[PDB]
Amino acid sequence: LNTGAGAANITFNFGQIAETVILKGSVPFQLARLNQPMPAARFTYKLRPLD
Amino acid sequence: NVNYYSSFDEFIISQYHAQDGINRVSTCVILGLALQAYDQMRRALPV
Amino acid sequence: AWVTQAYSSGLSQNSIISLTGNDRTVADGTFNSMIMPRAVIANEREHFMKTRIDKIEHDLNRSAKQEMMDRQSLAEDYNALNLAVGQEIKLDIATQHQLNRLGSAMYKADHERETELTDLINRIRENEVTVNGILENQKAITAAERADLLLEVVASTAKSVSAAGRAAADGSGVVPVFGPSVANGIKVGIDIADSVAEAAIAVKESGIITQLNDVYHAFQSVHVAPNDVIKPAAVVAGTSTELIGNLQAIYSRLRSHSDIGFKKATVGDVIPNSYMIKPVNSTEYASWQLYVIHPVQGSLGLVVQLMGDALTYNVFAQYGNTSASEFGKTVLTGGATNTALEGTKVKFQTKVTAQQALALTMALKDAASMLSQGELIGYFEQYINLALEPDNLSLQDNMHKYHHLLTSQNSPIDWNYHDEEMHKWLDSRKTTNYDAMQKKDGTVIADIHIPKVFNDLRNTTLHCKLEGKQTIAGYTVYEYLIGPWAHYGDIDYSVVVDTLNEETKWYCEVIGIDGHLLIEKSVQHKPEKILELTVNDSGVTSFNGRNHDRLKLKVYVKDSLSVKVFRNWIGINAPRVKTKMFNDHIGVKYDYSHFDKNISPAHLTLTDLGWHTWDQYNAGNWTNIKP
Amino acid sequence: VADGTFNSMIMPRAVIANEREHFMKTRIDKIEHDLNRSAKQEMMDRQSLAEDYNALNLAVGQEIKLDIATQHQLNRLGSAMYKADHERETELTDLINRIRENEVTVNGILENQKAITAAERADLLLEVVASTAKSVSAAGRAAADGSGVVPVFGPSVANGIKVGIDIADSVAEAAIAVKESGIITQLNDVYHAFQSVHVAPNDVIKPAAVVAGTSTELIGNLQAIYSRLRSHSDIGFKKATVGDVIPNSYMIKPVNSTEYASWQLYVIHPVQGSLGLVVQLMGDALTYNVFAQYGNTSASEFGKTVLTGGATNTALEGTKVKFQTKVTAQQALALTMALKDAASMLSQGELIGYFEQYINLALEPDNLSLQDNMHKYHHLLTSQNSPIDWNYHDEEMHKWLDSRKTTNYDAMQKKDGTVIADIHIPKVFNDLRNTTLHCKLEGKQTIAGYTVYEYLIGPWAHYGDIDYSVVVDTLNEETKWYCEVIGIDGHLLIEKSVQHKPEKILELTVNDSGVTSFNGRNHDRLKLKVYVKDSLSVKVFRNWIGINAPRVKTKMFNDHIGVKYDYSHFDKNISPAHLTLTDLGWHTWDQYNAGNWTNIK
Amino acid sequence: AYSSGLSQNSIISLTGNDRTVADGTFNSMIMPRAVIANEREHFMKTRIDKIE
Amino acid sequence: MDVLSKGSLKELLAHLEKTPLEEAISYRIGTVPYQNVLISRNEYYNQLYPDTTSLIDGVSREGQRNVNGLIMSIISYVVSGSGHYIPNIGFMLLRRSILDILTKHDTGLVTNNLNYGIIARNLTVSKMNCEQRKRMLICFKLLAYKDGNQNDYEIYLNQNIPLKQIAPNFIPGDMRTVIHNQDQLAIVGIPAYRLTQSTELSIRDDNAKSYKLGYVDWYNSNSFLRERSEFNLIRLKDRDTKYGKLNGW
Amino acid sequence: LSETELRALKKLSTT
Amino acid sequence: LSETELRALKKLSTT
Amino acid sequence: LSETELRALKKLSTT
Repeated sequence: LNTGAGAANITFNFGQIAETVILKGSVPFQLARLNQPMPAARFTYKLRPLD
Repeated sequence: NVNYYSSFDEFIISQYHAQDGINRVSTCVILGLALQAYDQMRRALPV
Repeated sequence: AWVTQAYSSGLSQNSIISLTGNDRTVADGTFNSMIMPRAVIANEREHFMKTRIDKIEHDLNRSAKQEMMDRQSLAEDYNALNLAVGQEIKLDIATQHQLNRLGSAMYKADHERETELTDLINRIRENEVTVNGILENQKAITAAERADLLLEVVASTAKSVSAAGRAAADGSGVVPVFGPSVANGIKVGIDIADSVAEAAIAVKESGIITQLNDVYHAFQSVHVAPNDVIKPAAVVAGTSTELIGNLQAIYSRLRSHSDIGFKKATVGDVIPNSYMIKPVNSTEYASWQLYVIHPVQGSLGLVVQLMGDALTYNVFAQYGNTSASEFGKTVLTGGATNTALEGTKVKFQTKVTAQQALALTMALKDAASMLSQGELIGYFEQYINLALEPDNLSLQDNMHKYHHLLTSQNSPIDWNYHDEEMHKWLDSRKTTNYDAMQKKDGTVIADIHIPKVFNDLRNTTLHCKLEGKQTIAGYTVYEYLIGPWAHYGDIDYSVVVDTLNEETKWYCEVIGIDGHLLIEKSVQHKPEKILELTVNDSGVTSFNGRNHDRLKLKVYVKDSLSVKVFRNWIGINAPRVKTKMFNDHIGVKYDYSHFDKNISPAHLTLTDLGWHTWDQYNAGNWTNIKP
Repeated sequence: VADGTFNSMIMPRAVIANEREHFMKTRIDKIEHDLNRSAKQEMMDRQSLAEDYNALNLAVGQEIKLDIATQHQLNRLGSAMYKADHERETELTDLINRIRENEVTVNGILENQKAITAAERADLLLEVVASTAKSVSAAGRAAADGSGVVPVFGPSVANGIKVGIDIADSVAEAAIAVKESGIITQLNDVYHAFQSVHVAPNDVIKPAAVVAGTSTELIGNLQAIYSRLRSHSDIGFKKATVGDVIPNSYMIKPVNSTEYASWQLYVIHPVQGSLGLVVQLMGDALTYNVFAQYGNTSASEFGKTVLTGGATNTALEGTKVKFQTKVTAQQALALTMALKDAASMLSQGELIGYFEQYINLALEPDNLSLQDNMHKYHHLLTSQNSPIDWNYHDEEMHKWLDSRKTTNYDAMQKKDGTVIADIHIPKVFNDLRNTTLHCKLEGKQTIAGYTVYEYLIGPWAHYGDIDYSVVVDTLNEETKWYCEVIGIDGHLLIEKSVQHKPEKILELTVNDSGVTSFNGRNHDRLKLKVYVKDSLSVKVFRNWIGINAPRVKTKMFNDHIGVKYDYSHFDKNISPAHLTLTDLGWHTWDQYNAGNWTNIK
Repeated sequence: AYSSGLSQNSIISLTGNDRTVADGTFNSMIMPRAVIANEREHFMKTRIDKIE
Repeated sequence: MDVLSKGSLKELLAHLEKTPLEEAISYRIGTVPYQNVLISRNEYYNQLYPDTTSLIDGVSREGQRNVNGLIMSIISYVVSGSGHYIPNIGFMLLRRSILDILTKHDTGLVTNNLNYGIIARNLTVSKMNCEQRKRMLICFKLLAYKDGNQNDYEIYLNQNIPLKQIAPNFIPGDMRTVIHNQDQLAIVGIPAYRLTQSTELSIRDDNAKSYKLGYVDWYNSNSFLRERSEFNLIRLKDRDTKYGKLNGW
Repeated sequence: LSETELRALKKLSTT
Repeated sequence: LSETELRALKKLSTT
Repeated sequence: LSETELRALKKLSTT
């Protein structure tokens, strides 16, 4: 939950051991790797934790 | 989109008095022999 | 889906040959695919862009800033005409100023077309022997080629007959009225709640109702050049007399329809607009398009349905639409047309009359199987939206034969009954609207929004700004063709001249078949009541002992800026004469050859003024009385 | 069944790659601009404008001299852009008023009918509210377009102006005068690559009413969209102000395009906006990248990427074809998202044709599903849940431009004198709404011989103190002209008789929120009406007390919903021919009788 | 019957070896048109010059 | 059914040379393609099973009256067993063989402007199987070498990698390439698995199964030619000989 | 030059 | 403004 | 008519 002035950035660390992680959200959201441009809002993401 | 004629005599002459009349008449003659076969067959076998 | 054998006869049964062959496929980038017609209504790019060009032409010729600046002067001039109560035009009313703007622009284009027809008739009569030679000798050639030969053998001053040539030589007063430009930035919806104060009326007098706004936004005028009319006239003419009769017959019909178009705005009802219905899926296996044409300048509409390769049409009356359906009763049938088809609706403005649209529809229905679907749609949409004649010469010839038939006395549509009935429907609608508005709001408010002054286009007392390009010895001549008249009664003509000089003398002459009048005046910035006429039931006038159907009024003035001619009927709602036909026009004959004669004000003398006949003058020098 | 000929006749056409299709367009825009704005008229009226500006009492360092070539060129560009933007705001305010009148029917339309297309819903709403313009098609918008809303044409404004005047080591008065007459080569290059875009309220109602369910939501969306558009236009004028050459859009195509392996690259550089778009079409795959026009410390024009949609290679080798976009960055992004989603069921020709037509001619695609998705994405990009945080980017664009202005002037002040730098890079031309500007009002309403000229006061994107003045030219030697300012509580009538000279009417103060206190009530905008007999020209001037007034944060959807202001009172008029002395002042509506806002009664 | 002998660069056509363009391609969209033979183009091109 | 039984490039090309063009077209009006329909599949469901009509089903469908429609009907006949409804083509074209239409300039048909992208899209290629795709690529290759568009054919294959992987390798003018080819192009045949008399949900699968069960009936009927039993009864013209080659190849 | 502008210009110069 | 019209109005004003 | 023209003409006429 965000109660500040503007949009915030949350860092997720899933480790390096798991093969795939699937992220689903209640509402569409944006996720991207560190120091990379953000994409349009989607519902589900598939990620490799070693990324 | 076709015309109707009272007889084959009017039909064959009208096509003759038209552009490419010679080619038209050749087709109309074949239709005539076909119509003659149709008359004999249908009179023999009414449906 | 078809191949032909080499070294075979090139003749084919069909007279109209499609650019795409029987295979119905044209390789893109070839010459045949380049000369194919383009869909203007269906294509969004071409329809969007076409409106841009038409808007530019209207704005370049008529400027909104200029019209608003001349409102004050026009109001003063219209007040200078001392008109009986219940007959004055008060330009301070917002609604009355609007109808004058539409009427003035529409009348000027119609008036200019009549002038061009008059010179054309003069040139044809001058070369009777050679005109009759061309008409009789050549009959197998195309109508366009015959029209070119006729315009070459005469001093037509406009030799080109193509659409590009017609647009190249066209005056500023001919360009059609573009409705949306007139109604731009104009107040709508003044709310005065139970206030009869003089200030409350003044602000309400300054606005218009929303119904008038819709009418203007769906208004476009049609004016047919005499060069386009010559092809239907010369397609079956055997003599110059027959050809002149056809030319006058067509313009009489165009005269009546143009008057009807203006009355639609005056009545106080929303005029419908033409539209096209296309299927939702652009890449559809089964293709169908529907065109519903609602000509504002006319009395009969047309619905054209093209289902696959089959073309069907229906002509319907634009009067009597009491029910919820827009279409009235159908007068001519050409198949079954379904107006309930669901799809995208695209609105367009036609630039051809109902007769011309109907003429092409019959021609396309004759050649439904010979032409491909793209050619049928392209030719139809080009003519309706651009007034562009098809490139297919064989198709063009068939259209003009049908155009002649719908105009001639053997027409399947009896136009006089429908034109008369539309007039009765319009006046009944105006009466119903006025009394309906009389109950809802006050009688003063009703007169503000729906005025009873205007009525028909030529019944209404309108002004025609004149343009002068010929100057002789410092005196510029301004021309104005008096007549013909569609109504009978007493009619007055006035002239207003503004010039830079503090004092000046300007001369006005009126040419008949016998001689001129030679009035001389010196007043400025005020109408002068130049000449007064009376018109018979048949539309003829006994001017100085001779029956006349039209006169030429010429105004000479030095260092002038603007010359305006005003016109007003004595009684409101002058009754209309019967529209002339081919028989009426060839029954009687008048000579307009005398209209080109002009005088030199600089060399005029006192004894020269007055009514003088041609015998008094010598050969040439129509200014000096001594022979 | 069909032959397939009609389908090829209605296919979209490439209007950028086709050189025949680029020449034809450029001619029409040039013709449209010259008809409405003439170079002869503007140049001849230069002296009249110069005396009007000077007659306004402006402190030193805060006054403009149109005797300078650069100051004059900047003003005509500013006046043209402001007039078109101002006209759109009046149209929007009128549209909001009609919707509020018929909120009951509008609410029913927004709720009951949801299966119809965006265009169909807009047409039903326009018909119900009885708006002046009832057409949503491209042709209808073009037909019902005022003279002032025509986009400004770059090369036309820059035509026939002296460039590159050389005086050497001279401080003489005459040499200064000849130096000021010319313009620098940089400003000529900027004007040759400048074209403006002003979107109509009818075009905005489709995105606004695609998901709305209440009249308040529809009104709020309309206000939110136009807040973004005005901020982007303000950035556009500031870009030409600083001493930098603006980049201009181009398309890269293969030198010898193959039939089956052809690729297209589009680089959109909206002059009115803080972000750009790069779109690549290889095969049936579309990839887009949204970059930031600020920064760009390196030689490459593109800044950091703020939104990714794939990998776009901007280093491709091919022919370069140049164009100016008639759509905003939001509209271009909205279409490229819909095209990406619907790339499978569209052909190569449809993908290229639909994209080029929208960017170059502001033509929406004829596909119904494509249009619905485009407007749904347009609403998302301008809402509070947008993938792009606009307020951050517009703010960063402002700071970047001011920094460039300072370093460009300081670089020149070293190379030539202070006077030479000042005449080439003015400090009084910062921002479109910050600058002192004039509005040539037009009038088509005449009440009892008095022509009415309407003007919209605000809304304000800057805070401080503002001053408004009128210049009235009338054919008569002596006249009496009135100015009426309408608020919510009541209207204020003043009477003047001075002619051919600016006269201050209103002193206003606006706070951080952008809301002024007009006679004890908070207002966000006011209406000014001027009544003159036989007027020839009426101009309204605006200026801020301090130079470069600080900015006011742009308002989003929730800001517009929170505060509601009534605009119904802007419609009523007065009749000056029936005015009286006792009726001349600030009076409220409860004083007046019903329907007569002229006499106190 | 004139042999200039001037050196000329080789031209690569948009149509290809078949010497005819493929339907619904980028090449067919950028092919040159005939502005004289087509009446719609020629009738227009008169209008713009008159307006200018 | 006969066309779908060919398992090699030699047999398929030999059959196309013998058969005329009238077999490729159909004289039944059928319905229109690309239409969402509800069909009845009662062995599986009580409700109506949704599906979409296409040009690849074995049922005759109305087709466009142009060269594009004619080529789509020929490829549909090869990959599905039935063609479309394009009438009034002309007896001159209908007498000629399918191969002659595809790879001979003497017929008079002009096919240079044809684009392989839309043809593959219209003749839905995302719904074809491996054998169907191979036959379509054969027709594209034959057409390309007819109009000298070999370069365009290669570029189209290079754009679509999966098509390149399964593209048959043969030069349309050389008979040695046809002999050496060992692709399997049979869509119907004697099944190693257990083929039952049951319905399938999709329109394409149901029609394909009908052809498969029909071939089994024809294989065991008296119209089939058992070479091991009556090889001496065939005429010498139609007897299998290694020297035999296609005309003009 | 308009009619109204000419009329008022002449009136101003004369009177 | 046209040249003739400017000359004409200047003549009116002076004389 | 322009603003600068009108101001010049009024100056000429009134003087």
